[PDB]
Amino acid sequence: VLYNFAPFFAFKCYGVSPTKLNDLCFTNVYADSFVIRGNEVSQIAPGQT
Amino acid sequence: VLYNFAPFFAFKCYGVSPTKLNDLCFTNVYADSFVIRGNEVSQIAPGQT
Amino acid sequence: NHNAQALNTLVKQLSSKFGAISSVLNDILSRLDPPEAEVQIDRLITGRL
Ligand SMILES: *[C@@H]1O[C@H](CO)[C@@H](O)[C@H](O)[C@H]1NC(C)=O
Ligand SMILES: *[C@@H]1O[C@H](CO)[C@@H](O)[C@H](O)[C@H]1NC(C)=O
Repeated sequence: VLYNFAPFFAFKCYGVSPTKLNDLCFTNVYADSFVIRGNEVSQIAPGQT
Repeated sequence: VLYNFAPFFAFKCYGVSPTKLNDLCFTNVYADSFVIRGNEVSQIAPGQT
Repeated sequence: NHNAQALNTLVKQLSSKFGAISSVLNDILSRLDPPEAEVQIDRLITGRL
């Protein structure tokens, strides 16, 4: 249902595949929300500077 | 500062990572500029026809 | 001579890229971000092993 809340094109999932997210259990989930600009979207990823 | 001059979304770097570009020295750099259309942007890459 | 030649061959094997961008770990670490660099380091590790 996350696709119904925001008009984003696709997930960018690391260590897991989005289509499998409904088959798993997690101890806790954290949703971190903010606003950046287009150039900086690539910096939201492991190993970025 | 290249992100401030043009509204491009991201680099497409081959043989190097953009975030490391500030940690390196190069003997010479070449900037080749032109205009193509959207279909042909994928042809600006090694091994393309 | 056989033992010395075996050791010399083992030493000279360190100059092989094994499909990586470079045969030097420091160059790989400097030119790439951690996630991409892990792949090249894995290739070198497999070759040397
Ligand atoms: C967002 O919440 C408002 C009320 O807070 C509601 O009227 C609106 O329909 C909601 N939109 C979506 C896409 O859920
Ligand atoms: C481009 O150069 C012009 C003058 O040649 C200047 O007025 C303008 O601010 C510059 N724009 C950028 C984004 O550097």
